[PDB]
Amino acid sequence: LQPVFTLKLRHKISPRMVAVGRYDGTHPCLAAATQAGKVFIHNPDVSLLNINQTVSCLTAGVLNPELGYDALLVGTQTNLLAYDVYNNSDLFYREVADGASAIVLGTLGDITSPLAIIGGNCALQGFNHEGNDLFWTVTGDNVHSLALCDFDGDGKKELLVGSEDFDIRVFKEDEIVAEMSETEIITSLCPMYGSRFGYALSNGTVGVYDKTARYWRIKSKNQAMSIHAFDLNSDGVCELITGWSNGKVDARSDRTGEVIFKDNFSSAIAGVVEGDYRMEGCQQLICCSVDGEIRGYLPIRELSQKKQNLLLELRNYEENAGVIPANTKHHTALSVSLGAHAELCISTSNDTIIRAVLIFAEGVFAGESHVVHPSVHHLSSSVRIPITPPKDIPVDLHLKTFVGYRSSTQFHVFELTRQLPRFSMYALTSPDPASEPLSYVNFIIAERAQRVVMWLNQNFLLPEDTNIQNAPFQVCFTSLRNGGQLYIKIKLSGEITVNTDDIDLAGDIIQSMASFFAIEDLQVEADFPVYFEELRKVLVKVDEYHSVHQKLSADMADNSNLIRSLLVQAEDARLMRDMKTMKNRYKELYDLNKDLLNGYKIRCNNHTELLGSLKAVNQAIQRAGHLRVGKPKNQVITACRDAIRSNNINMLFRIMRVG
Amino acid sequence: DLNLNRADYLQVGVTSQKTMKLLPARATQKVVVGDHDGIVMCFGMKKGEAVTVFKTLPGQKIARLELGGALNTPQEKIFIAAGSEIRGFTKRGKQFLSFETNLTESIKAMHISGSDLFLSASYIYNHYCDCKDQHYYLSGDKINDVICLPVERLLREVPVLACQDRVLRVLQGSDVTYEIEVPGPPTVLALHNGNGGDSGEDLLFGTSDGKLGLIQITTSKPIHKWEIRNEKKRGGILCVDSFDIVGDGVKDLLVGRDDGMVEVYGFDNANEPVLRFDHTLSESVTSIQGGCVGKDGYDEIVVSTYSGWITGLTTEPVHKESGPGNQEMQNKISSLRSELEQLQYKVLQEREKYQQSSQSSKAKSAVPSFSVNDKFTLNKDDASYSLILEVQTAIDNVLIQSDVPIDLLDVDKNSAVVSFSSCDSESNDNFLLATYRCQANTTRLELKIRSIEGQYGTLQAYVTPRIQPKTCQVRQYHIKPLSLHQRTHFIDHDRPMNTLTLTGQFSFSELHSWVVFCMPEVPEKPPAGECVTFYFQNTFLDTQLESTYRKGEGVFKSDNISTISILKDVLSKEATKRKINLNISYEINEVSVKHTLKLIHPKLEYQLLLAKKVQLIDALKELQVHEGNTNFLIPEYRCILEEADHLQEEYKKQPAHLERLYGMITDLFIDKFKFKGTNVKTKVPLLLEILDSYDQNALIAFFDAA
Amino acid sequence: KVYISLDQPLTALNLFKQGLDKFPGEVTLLCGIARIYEEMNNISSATEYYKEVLKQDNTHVEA
Amino acid sequence: SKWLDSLSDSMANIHTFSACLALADFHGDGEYKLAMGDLGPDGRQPRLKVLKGHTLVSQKPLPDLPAAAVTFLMASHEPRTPALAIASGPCVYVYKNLKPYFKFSLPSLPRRQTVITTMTTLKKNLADEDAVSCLVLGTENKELLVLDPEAFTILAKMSLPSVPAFLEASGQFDVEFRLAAACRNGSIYILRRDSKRPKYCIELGAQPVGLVGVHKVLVVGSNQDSLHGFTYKGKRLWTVQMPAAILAMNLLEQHSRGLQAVMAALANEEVRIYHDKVLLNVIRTPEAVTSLCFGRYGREDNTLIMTTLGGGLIIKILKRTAKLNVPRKTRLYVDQTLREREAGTAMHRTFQADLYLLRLRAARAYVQALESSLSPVSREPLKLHAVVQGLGPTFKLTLHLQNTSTARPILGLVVCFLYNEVLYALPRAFFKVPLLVPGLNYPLETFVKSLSDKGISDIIKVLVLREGQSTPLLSAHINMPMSEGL
Amino acid sequence: ILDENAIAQVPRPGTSLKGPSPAVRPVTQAGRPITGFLRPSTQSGRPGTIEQAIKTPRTAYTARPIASSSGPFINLSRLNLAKYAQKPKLAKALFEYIFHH
Ligand SMILES: [Ca+2]
Ligand SMILES: [Ca+2]
Repeated sequence: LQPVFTLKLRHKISPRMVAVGRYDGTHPCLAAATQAGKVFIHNPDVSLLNINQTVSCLTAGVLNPELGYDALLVGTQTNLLAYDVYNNSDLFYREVADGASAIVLGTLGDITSPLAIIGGNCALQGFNHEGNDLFWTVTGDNVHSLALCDFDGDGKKELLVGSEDFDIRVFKEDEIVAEMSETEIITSLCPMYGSRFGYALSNGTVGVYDKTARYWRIKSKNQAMSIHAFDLNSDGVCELITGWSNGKVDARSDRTGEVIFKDNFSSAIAGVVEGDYRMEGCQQLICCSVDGEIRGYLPIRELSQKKQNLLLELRNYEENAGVIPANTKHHTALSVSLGAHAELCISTSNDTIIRAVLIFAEGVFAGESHVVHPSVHHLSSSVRIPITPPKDIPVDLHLKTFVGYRSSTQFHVFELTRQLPRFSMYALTSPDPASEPLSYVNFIIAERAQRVVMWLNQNFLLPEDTNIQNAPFQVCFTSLRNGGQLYIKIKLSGEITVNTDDIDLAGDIIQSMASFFAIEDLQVEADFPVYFEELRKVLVKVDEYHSVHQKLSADMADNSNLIRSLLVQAEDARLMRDMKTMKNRYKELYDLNKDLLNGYKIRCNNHTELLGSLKAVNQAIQRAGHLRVGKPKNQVITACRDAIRSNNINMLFRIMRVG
Repeated sequence: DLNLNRADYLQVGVTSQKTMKLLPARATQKVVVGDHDGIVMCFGMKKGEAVTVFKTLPGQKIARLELGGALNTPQEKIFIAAGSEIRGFTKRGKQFLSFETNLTESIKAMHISGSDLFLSASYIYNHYCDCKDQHYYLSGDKINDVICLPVERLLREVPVLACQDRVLRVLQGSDVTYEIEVPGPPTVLALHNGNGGDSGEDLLFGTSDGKLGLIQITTSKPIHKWEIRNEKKRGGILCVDSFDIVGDGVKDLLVGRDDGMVEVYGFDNANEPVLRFDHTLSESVTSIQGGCVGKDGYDEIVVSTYSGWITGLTTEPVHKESGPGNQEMQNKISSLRSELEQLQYKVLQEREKYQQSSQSSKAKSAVPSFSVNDKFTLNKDDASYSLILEVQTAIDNVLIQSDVPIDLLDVDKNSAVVSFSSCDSESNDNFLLATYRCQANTTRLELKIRSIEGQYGTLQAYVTPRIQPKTCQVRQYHIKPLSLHQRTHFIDHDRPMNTLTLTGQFSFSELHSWVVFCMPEVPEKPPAGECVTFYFQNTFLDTQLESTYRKGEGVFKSDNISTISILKDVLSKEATKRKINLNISYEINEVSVKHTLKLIHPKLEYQLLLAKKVQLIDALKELQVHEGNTNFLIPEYRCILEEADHLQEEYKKQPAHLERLYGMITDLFIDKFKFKGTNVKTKVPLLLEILDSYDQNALIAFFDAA
Repeated sequence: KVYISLDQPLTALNLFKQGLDKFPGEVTLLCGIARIYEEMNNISSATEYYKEVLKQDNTHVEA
Repeated sequence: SKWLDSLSDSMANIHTFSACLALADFHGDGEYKLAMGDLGPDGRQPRLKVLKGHTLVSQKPLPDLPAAAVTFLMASHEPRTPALAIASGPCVYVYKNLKPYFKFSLPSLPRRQTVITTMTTLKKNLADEDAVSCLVLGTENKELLVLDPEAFTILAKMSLPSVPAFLEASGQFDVEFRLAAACRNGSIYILRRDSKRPKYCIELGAQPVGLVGVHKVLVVGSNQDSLHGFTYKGKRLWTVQMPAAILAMNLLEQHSRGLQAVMAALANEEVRIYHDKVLLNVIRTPEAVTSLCFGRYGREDNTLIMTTLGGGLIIKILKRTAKLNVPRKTRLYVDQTLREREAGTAMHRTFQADLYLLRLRAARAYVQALESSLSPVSREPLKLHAVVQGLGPTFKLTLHLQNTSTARPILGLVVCFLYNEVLYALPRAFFKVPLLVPGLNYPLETFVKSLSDKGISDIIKVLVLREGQSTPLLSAHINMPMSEGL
Repeated sequence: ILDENAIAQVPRPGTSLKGPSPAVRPVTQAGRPITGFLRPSTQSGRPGTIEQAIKTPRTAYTARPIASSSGPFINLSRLNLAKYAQKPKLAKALFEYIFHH
């Protein structure tokens, strides 16, 4: 197409902080963050707003439907501000203390007020037109992106949270629905379809999701900064507009990801957003760069090359009817070695050799590959690759074993898919009751100890010689990322004792076994002494950190007032040409600045420690709730928060102990 | 201002350089091309479809194709030279000439001037007259192209011979009259008109570094007229031609590249060129011609593409008709539909048969061979080789295994992903293991490789195409010891030369083999005369490395201590390999270290100023956003507020340059103390601290004292 | 005071009318509304609010 | 909506003027191009640019800035394109077919040459589309050179009293020529036969910014934002007022309807075509326009091309189908007037008594001030007032003193400060004053410094007095503010 | 001047703090006609620069001259506020003393 309008704005736009809003009620304008912590507004002249603080989120929507004005939202890692730009007046200036890493604005399920959802360290929140907490829940890790999409087709939109844990969860008003495990820290979600949402990562992968599966996916360089679904071709179905790190804006399709429209810029793309600037009654598509240029749009031979490739294949087969016996089969085998890695051995029942292996896995290896590649003196039939995943998520290696002779210049590439199970680590060993861990979680299962054997055999790399059916059923694994243990014991009544001192591991085991045995709800009995006492000590340190921060803030405010008065006095001395007192004022200012910088270092270290403590508290809540499936989860979370606002720490721990 | 629409024509197999031609035929001309399997063919493109003519039988790889005529008759005889012989066809499928010209290896260039036939070889050059040897030359370097000035507009035949070492030897008979010097190794050259220049004779050359020129070869000296030395238009000129496409009345210059770029140069200044239209193609152009092939009455450019896509760029619009709502798109779509259906049927049945017959015990599974036009050149403006792989099909993944500490930089034109797999450097000899998957349907892949002044060794690259058996082909490039020395034609002897002499029990061919092992750009075949001299030059900083050697003696003069130290070590290693026990005798100019340090000083000064300015760039930018910068900012930092962008984008590359400079300085120090017989591997950290301070006078003091 | 310090008159006025919804006839709140209207310099409403203050106090020195 | 818009562009940096931009046939075949000598984006790079269609076809550098560019037929032998005579420096570059064809030089002066500023053409005998035209140059030296058809020899030399700025040539040169010259001194001079000197001048009161000749009336655009239609004899017949400044005036002539109307490129982002007295076909532009041209550009007899003050081009093709606030009085007023009507005598008497007592007390205080001499304004003319500046322990105290007399200086005066020596440390509490010239405010400043560690504000007196007398001529007081010390 | 807290820099005329004409009502600044009932919270306009604010009369922007910034019964450094905080009856009067005295 052709850019229906273009303009150059002299201000650097922060990438993910862009919004279009009719701040005059009927006159749409652009809001975008900038350096120095200022938010600029382009009316059709640029008007600055002094946030005086490093912005981290920005949107614009209808927060009180009684009036027809868009409210400019501005999030900061410790604040959140709604702003009626027309009649400059704060709708609500809330202080979060959890941060603003990703915000949205819409209507959740069974809530009659458009909420300003937010995402911080590990906890989401929600505020109405006045700033009252109406929604609050805890998630796995740092939230990086949020959007509102009606997964499940019931007319009330659930919210999709992209955790730093590489997961995408869907949250109802209170309940969690589903979670799909992507492969990197999410960065942007955008819904415009019924239950389809477009997602981006920090690998560079831009993709599309139905309910719980990916329509398409494309991984490139220049990881996407901002994705937004629009209808560029006017065919009635939205397409994923994307703005990449180089400048390319590629409007793709929500079908198999085929590029439909393409454009380029001079710098990276800050934000792609829809909004009717030109007042034509139909939406537009504005692309805003990082360097501050805005452009707005209104809504062939390769197959012959494939034919030639097919003819080339036919040429190869006719030539047939660096050579290798045609009956060469690559056979794999997984195992685990302690003296500390999951080994994968590949071999060939011939005299042929494996010149190189190029394993391809998304989140296990750093990068996407881990090419092994023996030296010419080391070549042999069977080659072993050591693997060390960072977390327990079932991965699917796409091995490409380069098969050929010793002195060859061209040889085959045999492709093979092998899945490392969820708990690929934790080799089986012999239980030593002297080293038995004390922390344990207990719960009951339905029936069929044989089905428990099935779960254990399909989610763990147990050796062949294991034979366990019903009664004793005590298996002791030793972790490989640590030295810890993993005791799965089963009794006749159908009670599962997990003796892991780690709590995330027990949570993973419980959730996997619930999703395996088709279980909806469950309540546990968990004890984590050495972890609970640590959380208690963190909770104790919290208020001390708060008080220290308050003292330092008051002191620094006093010194800043002194510095302002001294600047005025120095200006007066300079204007009356009294150089001695001017030098005196500047000496005083130098000393106050040094004191203030010392206090600044102290306060910054204290604030970092306090943020760590808050994230620890929230991760504790989330790991306590995470240990329970279905409704028994939600309860805990609520109770846990209601146990912090009251400082009933013992009852708090009782909520996370029994539920 | 000019617009050319990309209309595609028949697709032929993979083609070499200058393997396309146009029969002169006022209507549409005919296109003739040669595949790497020997199937020379020709078509006319009557209406949309290629009406093929005399598509011949497969043979050797067609290395060159040229049309000529004996007398002033319209030239129509098309001559090819596939393996070692020149075959000749008329303007139809009747072969008339087959000159065996029994040679050793192959032909790489050939020119037909009526009956005169000037052919090249790896090193050899022959001039025949109707299957009769009349001139024979053996250059010291490989030949890229041969041309003869118009024997009609002039009187004597003066064949020009473009060598690999940046020279054009304009020889007559069997001996060079003189040699013209040109920047970069010449690759193509053709008289710049249908006659050879109005003012008598003119030769237009194009080099592999990317450079055009108009050397006017007189009887005894050349007259340089202009040069099109480029900056952003890097890419080896593989083809060039003259044709009036703009229509002003003077013929324009249609020039191809190696990165797809097709360019038209107009002479609107009436004496000098100017670019008018450029277009990228995603593959490597191998031949360019003017005229018209489709819809006579509109001049167009015919461009032969490496994989064989004989494309045209027409001056006629494509959407000539419309209404309320073209159909040729639908026709081509339907044709490709039907063809892909039937081919899918056939190849699926054949895949079934092949997979079910692969289980046969005694049977063997053969491999589809293919071509990878690689180019391991050396960028001179930088110190980084720029490897460029090309495949006819699309690539799936490229391995980059190494044996040398190497930096793989990023190329914006490249669209692949990178995956630096965790090497070990202790159990595998691989100090580098990369893996560039190529997204979508890309043929060529350009990747940078930066190697230090030392650390010789091999470098492998496994390429896998998107074909069905999915084979892989390995390439072994070499990073030479002195991999940053670009060979030139002259040095400056007034520099402090730290000479060094090797003596004892050499076969001159073996010493030449050592120097080929040790130097980037030297011919493999030992040059005749048993006495050869080469004039090298370090590209990171200008220090010459004159190398002279005879049957049993060698003098390696230099301006750097590092170069001669590396040469000493590597030549001693080669001797210990081949059981020689040679005799070294070195020498030092006690001021050479001062000269090298004075050379280095500006670079370190620039890097430190870079760091110091980029430290304050953002702090000053925070002040810039307020009060509009009318009266307060100091002029000093005001000089940085403008160039902040360039400063910030150079700071991204700074740390590599700083680390390289520190390494070079520490190697210089260690070696210049090693020549005296000492071992000063321990004083390094003090030197590191000094460089963190970088008092140049204290630096030279620490150099001279300890 | 806090809202006036952040240069937000229309927030202070809404807060004052909220307070008057709580305390139906407070004189200090009406006087603050009138002060804000006079700082914004639209006397046609400051006189109305000072007249309300008078209807409440009738000895108010300010109004 | 009579003006059909054709092209509106803003990247075309075309900073020409309304006189160095002319359109005519340049290669025959009835295809009119438009040649303009465009300055630099600022005025540094003289570049000749020609326009065909609406794409630029040739721009080429020029020696110096063109002062005018007008076309004309040099001879009738097989009429090809007219010749483009572009004026630059003391030279006239005559281009034939947009190619350098001749370089006419101006005959020097006894060296002290001159420069040519204004250039138009004049008809020889035919005055049709195929006639031969002769140049008329306006040298910077106050002279008018009536040239030859081929730009090599002089046919006439006319003497003007001031440097011309705009020119208009009416009629045929041999028998009836009228040359109107708008000069820099704000005057129009008309040149007729046999008159080496005009002798028929008309002053505009403001410098003429434009000059366009209608067949009978001659319009002159004033710097006062108006047009003034005069007669060719030297008698104004009308004047019309513009709402904004006049940037450039050209002529819009269509022979189909016989409409020959003057234009106006006003500075308020509009252009209004003006006939004798009426306005019509007023247009708008995204930016005020500096040059307008109306002719047969391209292939339309009604093309009008216009260049924005900021650059860009706007080409328009003309279609051929052309109650009071009297206060109110309340019950208080009528009750007060009733009290006044019933008790007027007592009010009169008591107000007269109060006025007597007020005169008494004012005279008392005036006499007391004269006694203490505390008036900073008080034969013997002076005026002094003391300003204090600055917070902190050190204040700058500047006495602004002034002699207020017709012409008489005051020689011997001196200033003495009276302070509390325990609170303020005045370095020089007594100093002479310079010779006070009548009419100048002398600021005489001192540095007061607070000594009290506690904030104490005490008055400081200043006395200005003669050196032979002991009674202060005048005085002043200053309440020193608080110290804000340390 | 030296303290910026307003979010909007150039807000709409009519929503920010930063009648009879000067031919009738006396004035104090370019605008801002004289008011009745001086209160110590009156700003009545604001200066543009520190120099203008210094080189003007000290009481032209406030009811009082502008500053640079806005034995003993009990020594504040001797009492442990952590012990008086336990007793609210003492703590309230003690805070009022510390704050207002
Ligand atoms: Ca729903
Ligand atoms: Ca669509």
